[PDB]
Amino acid sequence: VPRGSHMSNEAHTLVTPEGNVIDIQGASQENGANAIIYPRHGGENQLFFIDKQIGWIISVFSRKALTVKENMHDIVQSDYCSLSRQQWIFEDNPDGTTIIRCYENPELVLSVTGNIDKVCLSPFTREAHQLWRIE
Amino acid sequence: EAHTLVTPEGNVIDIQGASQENGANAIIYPRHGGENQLFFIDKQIGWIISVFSRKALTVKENMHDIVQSDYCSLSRQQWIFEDNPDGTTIIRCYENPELVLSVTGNIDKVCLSPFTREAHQLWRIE
Ligand SMILES: C[C@@H]1O[C@H](O)[C@H](O)[C@H](O)[C@H]1O
Ligand SMILES: C[C@@H]1O[C@H](O)[C@H](O)[C@H](O)[C@H]1O
Repeated sequence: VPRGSHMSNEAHTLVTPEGNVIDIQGASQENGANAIIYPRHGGENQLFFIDKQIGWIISVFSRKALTVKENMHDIVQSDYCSLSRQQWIFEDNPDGTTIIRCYENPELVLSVTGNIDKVCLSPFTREAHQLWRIE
Repeated sequence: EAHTLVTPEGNVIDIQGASQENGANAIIYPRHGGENQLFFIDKQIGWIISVFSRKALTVKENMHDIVQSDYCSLSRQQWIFEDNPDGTTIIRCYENPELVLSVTGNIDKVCLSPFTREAHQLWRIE
């Protein structure tokens, strides 16, 4: 309906340069489940809502937020709690890629531990997997 | 997926002054559909989030006053939606579900009160 509201309804994928996607491991609905890289398969555990009014990234399947652990390296899903470790700056590049920076320390950006391995937070060095495609 | 929370008279929960601040009151107001009258409700989590402010409907520690505040996964920001067959809903505070979204008067403030099946305790989520 019944209303006009300013908020994205689109489910997104977060895509690597090889075409793989951020995926919540095991299609888990639990706190602490790892974010990993996986080939795209249509499943809801690879889809995320992104709200650029506040900067959250929420799993469509679990409704939990992409979160950097307190260690400032590991990326999991966890209940949204308005934490700086759950809020992201989307730096949009002219080529259509995006640097996804941690609000708590924006020098630390969404990265991978390997091409088809885990998602992590790492210092920005313009490494290829720090340049995401939000589809 | 934005909703209004509607009273029997057709008025709605409204964040006072269209405020974006922590602690702003939830009040009853004639329906205009501005974003301070619209709320995201997610029944996987149990939150009620203002579209305009992106802050959660929150019971204060006094267990009576209703405000908005940053969502911090508090039991005082989580809600049970008890759905009746005629399309009304009792919105109960997770921290103490005997206490439910209510009003201090027909077009006055939103509060938490013991459930007595008062007409303003039976919301229509539209
Ligand atoms: C069950 C399977 O688990 C994998 O770890 C990955 O999360 C996949 O997307 C999921 O379908
Ligand atoms: C400015 C005005 O303030 C009122 O208290 C109410 O919140 C209305 O919705 C808003 O439009």
